[PDB]
Amino acid sequence: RFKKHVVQHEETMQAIAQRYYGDVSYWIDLVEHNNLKYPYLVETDEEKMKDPERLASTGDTLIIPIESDLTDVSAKEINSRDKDVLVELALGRDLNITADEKYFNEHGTSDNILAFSTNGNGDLDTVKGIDNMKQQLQARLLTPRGSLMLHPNYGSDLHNLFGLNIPEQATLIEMEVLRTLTSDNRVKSANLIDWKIQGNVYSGQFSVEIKS
Amino acid sequence: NNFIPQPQGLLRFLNTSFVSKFYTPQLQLSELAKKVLTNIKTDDIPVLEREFNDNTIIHKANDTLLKVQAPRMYMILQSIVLEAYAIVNCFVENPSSLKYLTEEDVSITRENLNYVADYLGNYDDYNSVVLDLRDLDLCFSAIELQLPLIKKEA
Amino acid sequence: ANFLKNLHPLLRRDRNKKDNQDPNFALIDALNEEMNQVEKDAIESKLQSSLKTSTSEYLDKFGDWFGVYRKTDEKDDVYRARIIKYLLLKRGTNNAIIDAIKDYL
Amino acid sequence: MKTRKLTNILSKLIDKTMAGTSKITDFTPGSASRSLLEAVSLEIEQFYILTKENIDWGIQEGIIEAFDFQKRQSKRAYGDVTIQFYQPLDMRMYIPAGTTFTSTRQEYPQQFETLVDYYAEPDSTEIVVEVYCKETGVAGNVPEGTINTIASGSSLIRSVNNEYSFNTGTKEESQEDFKRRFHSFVESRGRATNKSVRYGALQIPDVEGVYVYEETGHITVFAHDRNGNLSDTLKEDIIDALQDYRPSGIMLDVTGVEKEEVNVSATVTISNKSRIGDTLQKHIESVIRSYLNNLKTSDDLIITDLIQAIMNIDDVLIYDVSFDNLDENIIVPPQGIIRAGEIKVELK
Amino acid sequence: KTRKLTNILSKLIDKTMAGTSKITDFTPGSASRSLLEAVSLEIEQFYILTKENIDWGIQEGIIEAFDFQKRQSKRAYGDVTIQFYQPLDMRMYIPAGTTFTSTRQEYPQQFETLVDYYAEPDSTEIVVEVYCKETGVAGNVPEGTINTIASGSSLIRSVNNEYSFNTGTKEESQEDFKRRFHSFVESRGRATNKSVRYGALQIPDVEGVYVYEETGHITVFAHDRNGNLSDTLKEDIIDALQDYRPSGIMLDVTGVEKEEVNVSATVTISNKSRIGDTLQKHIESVIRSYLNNLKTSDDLIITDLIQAIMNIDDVLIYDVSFDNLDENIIVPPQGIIRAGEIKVELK
Repeated sequence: RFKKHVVQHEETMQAIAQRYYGDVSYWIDLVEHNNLKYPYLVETDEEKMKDPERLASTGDTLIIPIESDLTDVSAKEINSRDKDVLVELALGRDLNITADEKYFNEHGTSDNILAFSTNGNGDLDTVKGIDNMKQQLQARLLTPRGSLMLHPNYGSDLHNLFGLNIPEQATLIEMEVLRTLTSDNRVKSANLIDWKIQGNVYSGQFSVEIKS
Repeated sequence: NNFIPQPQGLLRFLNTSFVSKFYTPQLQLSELAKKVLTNIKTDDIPVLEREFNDNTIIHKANDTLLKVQAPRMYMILQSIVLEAYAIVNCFVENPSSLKYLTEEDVSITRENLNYVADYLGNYDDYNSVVLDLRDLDLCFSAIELQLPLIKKEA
Repeated sequence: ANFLKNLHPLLRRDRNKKDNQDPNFALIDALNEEMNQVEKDAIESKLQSSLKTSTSEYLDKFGDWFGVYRKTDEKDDVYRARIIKYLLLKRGTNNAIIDAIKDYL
Repeated sequence: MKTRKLTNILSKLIDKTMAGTSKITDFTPGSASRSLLEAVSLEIEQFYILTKENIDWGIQEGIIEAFDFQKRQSKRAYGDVTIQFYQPLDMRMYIPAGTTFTSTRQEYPQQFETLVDYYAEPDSTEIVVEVYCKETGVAGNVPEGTINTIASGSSLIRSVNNEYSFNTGTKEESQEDFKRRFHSFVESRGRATNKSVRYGALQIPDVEGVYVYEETGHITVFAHDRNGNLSDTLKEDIIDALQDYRPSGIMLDVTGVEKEEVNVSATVTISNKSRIGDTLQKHIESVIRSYLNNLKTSDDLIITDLIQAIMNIDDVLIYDVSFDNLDENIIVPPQGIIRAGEIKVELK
Repeated sequence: KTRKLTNILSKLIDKTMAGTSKITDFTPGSASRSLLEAVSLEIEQFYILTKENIDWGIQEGIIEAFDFQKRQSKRAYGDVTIQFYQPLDMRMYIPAGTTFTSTRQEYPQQFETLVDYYAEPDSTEIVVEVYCKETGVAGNVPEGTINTIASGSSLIRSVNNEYSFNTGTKEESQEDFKRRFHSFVESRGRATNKSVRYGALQIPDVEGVYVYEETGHITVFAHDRNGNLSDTLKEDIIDALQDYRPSGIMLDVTGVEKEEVNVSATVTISNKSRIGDTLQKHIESVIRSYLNNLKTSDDLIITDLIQAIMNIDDVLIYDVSFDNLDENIIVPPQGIIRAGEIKVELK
């Protein structure tokens, strides 16, 4: 895992390692992760134009490992070249099945609702990054608790919670949604920020803390 | 060779117009195969005075008439075993043989493995060998992804 | 065995009438056809698994097991009957040895 | 029910998949759909192969079950040893069954034990007893002069040694052997036939070689173990078990075995002019010995069979073989058996 | 060898105390201690700079002299031109980091502008350099693909790239860099058998070349082209091999001949019930395939033929013999064995 950062005006590479990891001494290993040539951070972009991929300048992103992966040579090699592909790999890659986004939001808690799609040309669509995490939360919420053919106790009792719209039913629904969202270890916490009623319609929203 | 001996049958096997719709070979000897093969050819190697494990893939190839029916494809199998044999030796002993194998050398072995696997499918005498080689076809791909990474680690 | 049963409930299980081309269903139909064809082979292997109905390679295997070698240009129907007769060979008595002349005539 | 190789399956699968749309036709190795379909076709190929193998195993098992002709299990190794006393004996001393014999050599730690008692006659000086190996397989085939000690008190015994090698220690019978045995069993259902008496006398597990000689009014049976020595207990067991296949109106006798001796001299031109030392010659002599000793009474020495056996070595090494003495096939008499005598091998 | 922060700072402290008597306080916060720490940090950075330079040198710097090129995963870039409806009347701004998205749906490639550009007051067209986001060969795009800009404007009409992106680059391992160098050095060998063989194989339509060496003459013959050699190829390869032949040694090139063998073998089978047309056909096919696959100048030893024909099945075959083959047949160096007529009798 890693933290994101950006190059500030005339910040030296010594200064970053000292602020995040404490000891300045660690900058030496920290430059290999960002694959930098000797002018590790340089102010001017027309100087980055010298050989763009092997440098960082003012306004560019940087990668900051956690201290345990700082010394790992494999983490060094991977972070050297992958660069922005970090987030995608770290959140993982999967087949996209939100083909009919307008449609699956008309019949949730019913089956047969999702389907493969095609993007690009001649290849099934795929999803990655934060979109993948959303899609997976979405599918997990719209699936009943014991309906996947292996590893059951997956999904929700959202199909079971339909009731007289009195507030206790609404707190129950809130708690089920929060449990469902907090099931995945990748997510830190969820919390409600609004619940709202319109006769026979529930509405509400939840904030979820995704790890960096 | 430096640490332990090897079976007599494997030493004897190793010293020495069909087309697929998906594959074509090229008969490159890998750099590590090139120098390990000379040692096998020379007598400077320990060897055992008895043989066991008759279920190995080597005896399977020997039992079938693949030598006389298709000596081309018999040759390719020897090449597959030569690369596959060497990359087993370096991890268990003599690490100094590293930085003499590249992902391109390991990649083309799958090309040659599947180019022979289609041919083997045309005669269901060789099913026992077919079954074996398919298991190794996924084994090499893992080594190709990790070989550039392992080399930097070591 | 039923690939359209026995699966993730959300993957749609019959084609979209709404538009012409549905890759999802094309994939599911191809896979279902392949594994149905596999099932049909595995059911069809009942006849091959018994000497009374084994044919082609499996009957030659049976005949090699019993030792009775297939004659050149011999059909399975007569080859099975030959095997059955040879397994129940009747020889050792003078009448049986004479009666064995039918196989040497 | 037939094989279908991976690429055949994969092609049929993609061909079906492309029906009804044209937003899929891109199957480079990097594509994920290709990888999934390759994996499915790999699994279907393995399924077909395992199905065919399991069918063969089912056929074999039904053949077992129908006629109750179970495959021979692991066969014990046994032979003879010589006990040597310090002096000729003073009393009718006795060895009990289940006395242990062990070889002092570290490379053959396998033990041996006796099964029937023996009494040593007074004023005798040596005695030959039979020992059976606890372990079963290849490890019982120890070389000559391997069993040195009796692993006990050995107060009146000086040393123990064996003059002959153990050859009866064998591994489990392969499929081919079982098929050969079963084809003789199927052909042996009619009694009063030589091929029937073959199975008749081969039914004992210990017997390996067996031959039957016939004449106008008498039948004779010649059989032996892998070592090549008939025993009285084996003859008795043969007589007891063979009653159900013996001809009614014709006498039968089970006896008669002789070791025919021949000296083999061959000339081998190795392709490599280097590495033509007597070490490889020792290996070649040991292979020739193992080949010749493996024959039985019913087999006969053939030049071409010997050539095949010795040329099992890779033809790149050995380029030519010739015999200086052997120029015609030798016909073994029915009672005798051909085996290696003193062998001499040289380069040129 | 490189020394760390601590050693340099400690040497500076010790030398200051040895020289200077004025200075005695070195708490964290002294202007003098942090002056020394700044000096030490810059020295350590220069040490790491030399370390990286030495690493590059040992890795590829000695080899750079020789005729080879190194690749460093440089992302693809190429000139791109933009057009407007009318000439401008203002100095329009073009920020760094501007994204030029692919117009084709099938191409997910994207590109970004590293440096800012300022349109002229009245120029109707301007060309800028754009670098791809994705490294490797995947960043290559055909001509006439980049025709959309994320930061669109009313004045902007369309975008096009006349020249294709050729600067796509992929980096291999040190072994791949070293192997081509080894192959080039090895290829410079001459006046040897292996070098002559390589130099013959360099020209196309040369395969399975065989070399025969003698103190007197050197003779080379091959069956490269469909089993035959043509006169024109002989003339061409004679001229090529002049650079490879040894000085003062004669060189000769000739064709390849074949010797068809006639054999009528007999095979005894233990179980005569097994015999059939298919069995003898298969035996004849195995024999003819074995006799066809013979190496150049390979003597037809009867012993190997016996081994080969008997190894079909040891239980099946009991005895074998050849009616019309007396001993082993010796062949010249230029001769190759072929199957003329084969017949197999079953006994």
